[PDB]
Amino acid sequence: QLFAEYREWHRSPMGKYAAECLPSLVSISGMTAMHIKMSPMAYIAQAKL
Amino acid sequence: SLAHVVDQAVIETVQDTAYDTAYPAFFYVVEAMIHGFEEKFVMNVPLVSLCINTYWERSGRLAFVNSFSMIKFICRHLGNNAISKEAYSMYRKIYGELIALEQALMRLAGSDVVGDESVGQYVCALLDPNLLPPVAYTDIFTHLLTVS
Amino acid sequence: NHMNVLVIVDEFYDNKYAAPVTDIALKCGLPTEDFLHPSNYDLLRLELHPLYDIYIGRDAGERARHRAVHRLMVGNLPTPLAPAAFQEARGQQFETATSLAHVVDQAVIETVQDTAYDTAYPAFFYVVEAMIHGFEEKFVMNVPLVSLCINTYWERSGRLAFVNSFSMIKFICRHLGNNAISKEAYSMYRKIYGELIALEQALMRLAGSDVVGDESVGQYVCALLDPNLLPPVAYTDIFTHLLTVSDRAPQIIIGNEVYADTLAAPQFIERVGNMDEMAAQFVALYGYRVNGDHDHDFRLHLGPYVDEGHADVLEKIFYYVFLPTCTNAHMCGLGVDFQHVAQTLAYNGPAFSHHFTRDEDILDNLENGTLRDLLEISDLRPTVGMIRDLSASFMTCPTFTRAVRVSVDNDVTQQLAPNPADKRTEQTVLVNGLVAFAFSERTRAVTQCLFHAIPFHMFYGDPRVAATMHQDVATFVMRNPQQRAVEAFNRPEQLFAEYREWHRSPMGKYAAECLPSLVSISGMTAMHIKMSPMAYIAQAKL
Amino acid sequence: AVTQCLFHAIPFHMFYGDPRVAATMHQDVATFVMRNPQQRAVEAFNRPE
Amino acid sequence: NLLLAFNLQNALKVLCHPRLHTPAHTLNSLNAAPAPRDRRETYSLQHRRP
Amino acid sequence: QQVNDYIKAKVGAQQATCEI
Amino acid sequence: ARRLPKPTLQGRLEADFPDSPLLPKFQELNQNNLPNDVFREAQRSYLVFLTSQFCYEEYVQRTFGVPRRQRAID
Amino acid sequence: ARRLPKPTLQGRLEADFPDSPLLPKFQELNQNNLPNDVFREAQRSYLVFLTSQFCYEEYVQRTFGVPRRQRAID
Amino acid sequence: IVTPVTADVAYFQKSNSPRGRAACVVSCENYNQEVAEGLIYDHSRPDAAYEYRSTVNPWASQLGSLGDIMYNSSYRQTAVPGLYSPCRAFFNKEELLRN
Repeated sequence: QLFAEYREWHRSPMGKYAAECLPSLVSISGMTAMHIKMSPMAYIAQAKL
Repeated sequence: SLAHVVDQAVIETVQDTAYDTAYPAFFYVVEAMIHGFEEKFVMNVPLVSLCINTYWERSGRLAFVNSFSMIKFICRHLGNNAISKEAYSMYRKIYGELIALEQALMRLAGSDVVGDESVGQYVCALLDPNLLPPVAYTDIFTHLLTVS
Repeated sequence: NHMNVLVIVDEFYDNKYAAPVTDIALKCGLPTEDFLHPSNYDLLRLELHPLYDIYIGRDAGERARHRAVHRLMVGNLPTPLAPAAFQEARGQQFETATSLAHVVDQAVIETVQDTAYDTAYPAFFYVVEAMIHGFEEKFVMNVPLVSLCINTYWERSGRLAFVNSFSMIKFICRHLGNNAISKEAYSMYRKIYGELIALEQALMRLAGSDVVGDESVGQYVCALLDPNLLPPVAYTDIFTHLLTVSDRAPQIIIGNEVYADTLAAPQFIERVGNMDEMAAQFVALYGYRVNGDHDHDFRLHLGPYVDEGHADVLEKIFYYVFLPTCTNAHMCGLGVDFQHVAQTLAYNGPAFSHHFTRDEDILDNLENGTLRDLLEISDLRPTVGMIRDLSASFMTCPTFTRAVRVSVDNDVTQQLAPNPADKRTEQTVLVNGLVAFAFSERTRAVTQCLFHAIPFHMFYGDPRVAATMHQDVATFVMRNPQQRAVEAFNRPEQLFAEYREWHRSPMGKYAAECLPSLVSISGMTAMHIKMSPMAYIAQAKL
Repeated sequence: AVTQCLFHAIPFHMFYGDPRVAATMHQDVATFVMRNPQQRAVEAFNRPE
Repeated sequence: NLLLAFNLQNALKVLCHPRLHTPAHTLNSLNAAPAPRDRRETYSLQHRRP
Repeated sequence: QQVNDYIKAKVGAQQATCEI
Repeated sequence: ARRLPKPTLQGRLEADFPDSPLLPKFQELNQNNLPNDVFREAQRSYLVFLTSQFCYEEYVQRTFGVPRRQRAID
Repeated sequence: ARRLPKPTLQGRLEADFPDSPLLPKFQELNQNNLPNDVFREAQRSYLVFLTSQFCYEEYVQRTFGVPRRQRAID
Repeated sequence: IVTPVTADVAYFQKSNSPRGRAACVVSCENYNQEVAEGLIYDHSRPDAAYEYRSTVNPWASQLGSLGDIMYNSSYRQTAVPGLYSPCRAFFNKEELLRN
């Protein structure tokens, strides 16, 4: 009644990345760059750049 | 073309704060009393200006970084020599990193629009108005019933 | 149809829902492997000449024709077909070809970057930088004020002040050379002023010692040595001087009423001379200020033209290759209401009452007004004498600010267009307006009465700073968050036309994205070289 | 502007005839290098005969 | 012997389709399976409203 | 329909057929 | 067309300081049925204009008043 | 269904300080509707409410106009 | 021929056209000028060779581009007719549609 993991935004891959990554600029950039969606126009904006 | 305003010392001192067992719970009761309000923060400016100047000149670490509004207000206020020279710069860097990452995500989404809205809600999941921050103090709840 | 720029900004951004972007700012956002993809045919269709920004326009009559406006500098070549690494490498070719000598280091560029990214910049610095109008003797009377200001900003916060305005930079460089200001604080201003001299030396070395007729070729090769380019802020009269030194046709649109001759000077300008030279008309100018219809005043209350040895170039260099790269173009035009800021001073207790001694601090005995909060958020303790001297610059202070649309001809080798309307280039100059770093909400809440945001340039139209200065464009970049790009932000149509502009989006994306360093300054100077055949000749020679 | 009664400018040698130094010292060479800005090079300055 | 690249941009003709993004056919293949999984979890599948 | 005709237009809508 | 919001500027300076000068210049203010707020900011503008005039005319007197030669024997 | 434990909070405040300006306003409760051990905590909550009311009302009058004119004139 | 600095050198390491688009008009159907102008000039469809780009330079390969106004016969009406230009073999639309 507080956190149902399947129906969420941030799941166990996110916590598994954040709990192990060494805190630096590449980890902040990787966490910013793993919040991109999986839309078709999320792939359009990754095919352009 | 991201430009990090944060070096390794700021991250290595935020991790110094978070791995501190002896973190003062008075900095929890002050943020509990203020709870993200601008009118309540200016009442307690000579309180938090003593708080984060005894925590800095005592341990080398910076207080109140566990909540966003409590360092957004330290970014706005408290730059008038209330905090020390090298302690305000850490809060300013932590707040400037979020604007730099916002500019980077906006440049990732581009300048193209679908229908009439942008694609920032469609490309990333941080520029999405549907996702809310996990800690609410003001009303962010009537807003996404109007814009979403 | 009027002078007042606050209603010019306000009637554009009131309920702005459609935010269309220019096609030169659309391509600018693409890489070269994506620009040549056949899905972007609607942007590849009008990229068919390296010098000309062809656009179709709009079907106004029955059938519309295309219009080709020149891309003047090589910086206006797009980011697809001339990327930022290419211009950054042309800068390193330019630095060794002309033998440029960098006097600044990464320390000076760092301490200039830490002011435009500082939201704790004192707004009191804007009111002293506004009460001085680029005048010399106004700076002489405020030497203890600014020697308090820069020292209290350098000891406390570590950054250096007044770096948005070149006038304060050169006045600090010549007047404050004593032990009043600190040693390293003066050293930073000395480096900032010396790098403009060094870049002017390098641009003169690239231009060479070749003359066309009697005049030099330096106006034909670069744009920073061109006297028909104006700096974005004109505090004194550089308009009649532009009418004198131009062989082409300047057509200065001062509030829908152009003028293209020097015999029409007092019909369109009013010289604000010295203080003792205006003492016979203090009350006349104040009655024109308080009692007067300023809304439709097609007259510029400008200063006198001083003629420094460098013609106009160090102003253009500071405002175009130093500040748009040290700050990543994070500035906006700061239009000041001048009778509202001298109502703030000369009031509030000790500025009007002479019962206080002149060397007593104002903050322990200042009533709860907008001046006390102006010094509460900044934490400086001035005496009452410097605030009395700063309020004393009100009789010779101009009434408002206003932007003016200088529309000079193109170069003689860039005038090959069929139509004579796109044979010209436009430049919006902010007369008596400032340029501003990032505001907070604590600063905007107490200086909403004094300043107002003017997005008028490509480097001086950033919505990341105009949204912190204008509340009505903050709702613009909440609704359309893609407008926060400096290349794609909507600017007012009466105030900024992109196609008819010296610096377009192509250079706005190099400004807003490059890392601030020596190679970026050299790359921005080397992308100001025109796409003129004399520039091809003076680049083949080096 | 202070030292106008004491000293003046002599465009004297090749190393000692720099018109970036004389133009801050003489009021006539500054108006000379307004119209001819390419004279600011040390090699190309018109020194007195 | 031309060196043609294969970007992500060429694969957008199939990565942007609503067949690659619908789960309808894989759920039609899994719900019609003759032998499903024996280890069921029911730990946090659905939110319960307090 | 805006999303559908944006996706269908930003991607395109003897050559060896080459699937993924 | 319009203008900015006015500053705060609470109170009236001429009432709380009667022993100050330049109030004989501040007496004659041509009010021809000016409203109860328009004359207030007209008082504001003319008062800061008289104050700036007095501060400039004392600044130029302090500038022209240098350590003199007859003040050296004094 | 439950709340947190109670803080330490030794004794009663009014038994040591009878010179309190909020003490006549505090006495507007009664015992005869509830047990004693929860009436004591209702007294705790009401006295904290009146205490923070007094500390707010001494604050809001100050930081509006604490720099005054006539304190610096005279 | 004026061409941007992002034209890949791998285009220039093999025999191609000096403009961007390859002019495979010989492969198309005979006596059909309307469609076969499109494979030379219409950039909405990719190259004959490199089908991930439309042209290696747009400043010469388009219908009214800079390389086209220099070397096509439609805009060389004031040129001296005796002199010889190599790029007339690549930009002239009259002899491009001859093939």
